[PDB]
Amino acid sequence: LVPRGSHMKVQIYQLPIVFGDSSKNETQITQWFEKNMNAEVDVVVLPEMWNNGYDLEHLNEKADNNLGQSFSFIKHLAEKYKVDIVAGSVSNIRNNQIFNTAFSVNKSGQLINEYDKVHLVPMLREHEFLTAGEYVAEPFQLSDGTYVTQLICYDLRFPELLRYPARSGAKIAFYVAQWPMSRLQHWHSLLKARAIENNMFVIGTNSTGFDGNTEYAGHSIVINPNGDLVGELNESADILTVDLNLNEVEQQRENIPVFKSIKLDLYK
Amino acid sequence: LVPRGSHMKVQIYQLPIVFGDSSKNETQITQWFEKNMNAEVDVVVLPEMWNNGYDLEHLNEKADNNLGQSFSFIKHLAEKYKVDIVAGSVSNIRNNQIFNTAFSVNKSGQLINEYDKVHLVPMLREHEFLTAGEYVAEPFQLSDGTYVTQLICYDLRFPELLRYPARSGAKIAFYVAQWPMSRLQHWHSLLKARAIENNMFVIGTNSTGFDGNTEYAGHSIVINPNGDLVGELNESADILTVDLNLNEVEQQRENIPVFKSIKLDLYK
Ligand SMILES: [Cl-]
Ligand SMILES: [Cl-]
Ligand SMILES: [Cl-]
Ligand SMILES: [Cl-]
Repeated sequence: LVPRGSHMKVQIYQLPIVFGDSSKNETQITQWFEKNMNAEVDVVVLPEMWNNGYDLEHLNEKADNNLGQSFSFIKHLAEKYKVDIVAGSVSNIRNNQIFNTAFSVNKSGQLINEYDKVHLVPMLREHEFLTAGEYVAEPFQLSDGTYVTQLICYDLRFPELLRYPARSGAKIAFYVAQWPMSRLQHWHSLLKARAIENNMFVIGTNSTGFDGNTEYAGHSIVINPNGDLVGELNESADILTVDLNLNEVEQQRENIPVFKSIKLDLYK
Repeated sequence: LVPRGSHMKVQIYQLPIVFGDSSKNETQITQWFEKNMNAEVDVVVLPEMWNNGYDLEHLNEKADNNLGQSFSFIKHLAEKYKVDIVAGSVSNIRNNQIFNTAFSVNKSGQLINEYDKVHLVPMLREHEFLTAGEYVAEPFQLSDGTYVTQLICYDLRFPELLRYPARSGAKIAFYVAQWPMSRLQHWHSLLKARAIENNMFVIGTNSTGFDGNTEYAGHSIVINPNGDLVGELNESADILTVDLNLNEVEQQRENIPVFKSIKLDLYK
């Protein structure tokens, strides 16, 4: 053991999300927590759209309502294992509109974050079935007090969304995704730059497998504030356990103080 | 032959910039044009601060005044060699304030861009000598009509500065630098992500060698809209010649239409 206060042990579950089946998805997650959880794990990370996957045409019926089913499911697991869960995202109906809603729950079973994906793919029938988020991603604390941020899949292409959480003090950016195999290089390259430009840890938690339409990339990855690899996965399903040296954030921010030079009001 | 606007041949001059000596830097540049130019080259790119390098304490006496020396020097080369020159940047005085001023000149001797570096390096103590720019980087046209943008060194760490020129239609981002060897990984990782997130060509033109304080990386590179390597150099002083398939920009923008999803009023 290392004395507490400078590290965080993270498990990334690179799950093969079942197309349009919330009960098979919930069973798989329960089984992954049972097989993999230990007293030393601080945070578990789940991929994007873990309840129904990309079964967009059936979300009008299959999606959750006000995170009812998904929050209760995650709260039960968080409390049972006394662990924080950066609970990917879920297809969620709110006031007769379908959102791609990310959320996190702490070890005390409290909802700590809720965020609807701001950036819809104007190609992936996402404009046909989903509604774009109307709020920025806000920094929030994990159980150790560490400020973090949670963004979803396509959001990775938008450097603007991470700037506000980074300058507010966020130390870890959790990107939750179902990133295609066809754009694997983009996934690693963008996550690495998000880490460097904001001097912070970046965790990319991706899904894997084929859903009858799209082959997902797998290849979940952890990048430190310097842009160096902490740990990674391949295409196949598995868990990734990393121990993050949190001190590297303030160290990187002292060495390359980008936010002392930012010109917020100038950029067009 | 291919229709005008679909192709461009670019030469990148990875020069070892002489510390605080404008006359020797001009002699070296003239020698490189004489030795390297040919009738097929459309654009020549120089590194950042090519007149005095980083001799900050002597800029009050050594810097140019209102681009007088630098513009006349470059106008002569652009007109003699019938080529566009993305003239890196120079230490430049305006009303007793010293700027790091990038400029470009077309083959007809016209000044086509003037940009004062917006992001000064506090660790290099640039704020004690230089004045930060008051304007954004504006897209400008090269002789073939292609919209491009010119950014300086430390600007690379600020993703915001490239967003407006890219959404305005810029196809090439020219980053002109004196990037240190100690941050080589950051140079490659950031240039690659700027290309991907904006679906455009990125040309990183860097200096090389040792100025008596810092070892510069060299490693100039060209990245296509898909994030793939077009061409690159190593540490050594050399010229990089690349052929750009400009049609790749609009093709990439059609395939990954990020600016149809951008939420300009939302971001904090
Ligand atoms: Cl001027
Ligand atoms: Cl001509
Ligand atoms: Cl041209
Ligand atoms: Cl730097």
